[PDB]
Amino acid sequence: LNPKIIIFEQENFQGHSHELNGPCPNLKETGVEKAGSVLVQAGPWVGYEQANCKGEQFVFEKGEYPRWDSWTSSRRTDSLSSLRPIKVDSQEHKIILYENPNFTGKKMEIIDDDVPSFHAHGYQEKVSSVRVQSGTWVGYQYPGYRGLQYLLEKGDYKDSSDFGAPHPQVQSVRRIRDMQWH
Amino acid sequence: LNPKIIIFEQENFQGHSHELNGPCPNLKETGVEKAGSVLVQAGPWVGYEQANCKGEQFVFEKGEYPRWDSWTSSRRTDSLSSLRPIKVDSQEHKIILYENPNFTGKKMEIIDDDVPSFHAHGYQEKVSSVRVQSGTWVGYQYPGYRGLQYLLEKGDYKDSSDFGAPHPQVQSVRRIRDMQWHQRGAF
Amino acid sequence: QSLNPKIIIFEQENFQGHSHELNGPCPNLKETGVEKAGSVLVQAGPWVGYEQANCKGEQFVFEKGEYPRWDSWTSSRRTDSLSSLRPIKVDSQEHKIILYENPNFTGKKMEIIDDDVPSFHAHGYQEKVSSVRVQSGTWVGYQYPGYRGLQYLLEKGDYKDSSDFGAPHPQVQSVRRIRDMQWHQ
Amino acid sequence: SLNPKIIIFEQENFQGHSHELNGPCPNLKETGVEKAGSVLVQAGPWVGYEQANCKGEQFVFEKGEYPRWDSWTSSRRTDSLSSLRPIKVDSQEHKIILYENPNFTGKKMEIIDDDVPSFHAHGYQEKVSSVRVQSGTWVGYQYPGYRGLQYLLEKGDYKDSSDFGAPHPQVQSVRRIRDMQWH
Repeated sequence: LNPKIIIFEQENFQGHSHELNGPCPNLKETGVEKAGSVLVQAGPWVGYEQANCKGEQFVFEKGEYPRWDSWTSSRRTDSLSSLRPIKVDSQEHKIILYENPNFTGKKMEIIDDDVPSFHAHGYQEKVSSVRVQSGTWVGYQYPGYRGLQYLLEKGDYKDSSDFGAPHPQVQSVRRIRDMQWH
Repeated sequence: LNPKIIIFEQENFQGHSHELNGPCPNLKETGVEKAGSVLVQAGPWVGYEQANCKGEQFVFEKGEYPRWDSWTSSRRTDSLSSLRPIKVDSQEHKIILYENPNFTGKKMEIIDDDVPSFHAHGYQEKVSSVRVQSGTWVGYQYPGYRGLQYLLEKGDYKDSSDFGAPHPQVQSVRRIRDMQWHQRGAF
Repeated sequence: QSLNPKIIIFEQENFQGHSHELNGPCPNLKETGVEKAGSVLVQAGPWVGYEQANCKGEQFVFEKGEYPRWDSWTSSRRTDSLSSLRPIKVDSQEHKIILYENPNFTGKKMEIIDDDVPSFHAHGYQEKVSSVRVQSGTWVGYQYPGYRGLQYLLEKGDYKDSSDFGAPHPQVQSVRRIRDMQWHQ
Repeated sequence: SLNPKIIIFEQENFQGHSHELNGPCPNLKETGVEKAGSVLVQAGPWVGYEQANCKGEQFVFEKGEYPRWDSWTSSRRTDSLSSLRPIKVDSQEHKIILYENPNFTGKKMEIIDDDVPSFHAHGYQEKVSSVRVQSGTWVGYQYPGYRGLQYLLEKGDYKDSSDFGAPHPQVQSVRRIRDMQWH
């Protein structure tokens, strides 16, 4: 996707408006010097009181900033003069378990957390293929981490046999988050 | 809502079965004296190798246990002789924010976590009424906890003016989790 | 941590001048002797402040820390700045389990809050578990790491010895918390 | 740390001959291990296999005591364990360290993943003159509850308070930016 923010010259998103999809060192060249309202459609962004991204800063998040003092957190902060999108570094651990081989059918997506019961999460189907984007996981045949263990690491598993399962049945999954070396 | 567990005399949910919606001190009456498989539709439950909920214990959660050794890892466990539902103590911090007054219209559900942007959560509407089921929250007019603050505590807020907002607009909420003292007493 | 909240209002900014310690709710700071609210210093909170008396108007949440100026809690430069205060009765529930080395809740001890512990050895606890105290939550203790071995359902109460939670030998190496339930009484 | 550490014994309850392992072992009987009686994990986690060359049933060994074969498998086998290898765990974190004095000196505070609305409640009542961001995207604030001047803290080193935009070396609350709607 593309970062999207729109600054308005007046309050309550009125008057002239300018759309920004990248970094802006000087805002007077957009037709809006003293911004009155800001609509953030895809961010986040960081704004600065001076040109060329200097001075006091303020972070914009997705939402509506209808007033001139909405995004500031200190009264002595001057008007918006420069703005740029933030390249957020946020890592997560994701594993996707599919009902049919070759990553088709119904799927369940797990992010970071352990799932002791697949049935409680609304997934009562089989598990024939697994895609691990990140993290180290262990799958189990039965709820509560019972039954045969399946170490699931970063990679693709086109078939249940590819991660050691005789039949395509997985009902619980936990994540290994600790490591006493390296 | 009642708990639901089904026990079978044979593995893979075959043979005679018995459904339990409450505790059973002796599985001898249910016709399934040595359960071969167990189906947990609503739990969790805890099983016991002896009657009257004694001996080694096994925790059953929602799902399918198709073998008589599936709910345990020890090989010394005896057959299932009694079961009872677990009265789980799991607390969550819940706040509901509605679009129209009197708790109507589009609603947004927040549990435990902070939300710095209502728009990122799929809620781009106004906030005219609030229902706080549990927890201590602070609502804000603008994303990133900016603007006027509104202390949202346990109870109902039928109008925006009831939680201190003449303007029905909330875009970020954080939960107060820490507290450096303990209020003793009763009321 | 104390038995009462604690906040201090200073007449001037940066915690200078006359100070006024508050240990409870105050509906009107002015009539109590506070000439001005120059700065606010929270040592046992949190608190909520209000622009007007009777806890009305704009609200300011004060947490433990330093609020050295008016612009630290409000963007409007009013002469009142802060007219009332009261301690917040926070509703923050946690699930606490404490496992002791010796019976009757003595010896080495390890406390777990909310989260699951798949390995006691990785958490620094390599000793036996003879007594257990469940403050809140529903827990399952296992005798081996990775939630393997004999199971012990640990619920709200006290366990003086291993036999009280059905353990033949005081050995526990992993505990997980039960967080879901599909039936309501 | 540095190297993994598993120790496998011939008899149960960690009795008999002991063969230490600091890496992968395709075949346990060739390293002098007759029978896998008990397993003690001092630095892991490890993954064991019922057959050689890391094939067959899998057993996850975490730090702790595994005194009998019942602890990792329910099927009695003559050879309960044939191969062992350390797991290369993929576990990402977001750490930021804030130091009292410039150039990363004095008292310090580390924050992992979670937001901190009050440094005083966290046990840190000092100034913040230098910041080291090893991972994640953070916004530091002058006052508790994410108030006052904001400072965007990104991956890198800030040796002085002015390096992250603070003419006054004061930080009392930090939150992490977790979401992004582009790229």
